[PDB]
Amino acid sequence: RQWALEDFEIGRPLGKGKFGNVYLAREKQSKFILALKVLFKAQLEKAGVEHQLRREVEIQSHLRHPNILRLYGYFHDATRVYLILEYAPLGTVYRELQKLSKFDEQRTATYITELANALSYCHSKRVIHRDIKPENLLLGSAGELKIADFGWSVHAGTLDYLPPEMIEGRMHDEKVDLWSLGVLCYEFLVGKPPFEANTYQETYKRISRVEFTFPDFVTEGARDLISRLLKHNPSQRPMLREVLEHPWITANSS
Ligand SMILES: CC(=O)NC[C@@H]1CCN(c2c(Cl)cnc3[nH]c(-c4cn(C)nc4C)nc23)C1
Repeated sequence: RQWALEDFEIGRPLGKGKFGNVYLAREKQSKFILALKVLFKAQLEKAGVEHQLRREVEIQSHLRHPNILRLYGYFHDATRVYLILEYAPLGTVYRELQKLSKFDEQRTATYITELANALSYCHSKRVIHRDIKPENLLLGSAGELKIADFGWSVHAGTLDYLPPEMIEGRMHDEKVDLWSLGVLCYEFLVGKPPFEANTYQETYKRISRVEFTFPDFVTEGARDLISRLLKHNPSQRPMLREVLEHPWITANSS
């Protein structure tokens, strides 16, 4: 199905980035509500990201899972490239995080469960996300989690969510998402990433040395899971099944 801009009525902007803006939109005939990502070919070309975008589309349009944001298709005109995406009605976990400041163990463990399932699927098709962060986590009509960017994803910057093996330029596989999963679990419970610093160069040393601390209110069950996920040695990180059956997950998820 080849598309065109004239098929859509454009609504409010949902996000304004440098690559481009994403708007609420409605296809005219079906009256289908969706999200339309508008990128500038010029702004694209001048950065040479024209490659992985094609890889982003190629990968995302093939993935079908309830916890992964769906890509319906795309098209381009004379001057722009448009990405037609599933619309997540409840916004980002990011905004949810800065409203509620922190999450309870129930909401946290539920997000981790949904995330692990989405990743397990992604890993089954040997796709790693690499850029798993709260602003890439969207929420569905039931408040379910939906992973939602793949513009820096491939087959097997901002340091906060990256693993030591990735920042130290080394070799990396599916185990990098397990690290990110731990960073998120911490952030969900605490309100900020475990390795947050005021400089890039300092966040680098925190990650490279695995230097994080727990505030008093983090329970042992959560401290244990996080400590298992945040291992410098990728091989020592738990499999997704082991995360899904962790006592603290089992006790608090839904
Ligand atoms: C920082 C930031 O905005 N990140 C999100 C990107 C922008 C829109 N994106 C969306 C995409 Cl790609 C799809 N659906 C969305 N729904 C929303 C939204 C935001 N609010 C406050 N309420 C709703 C509903 N956003 C999107 C991705």
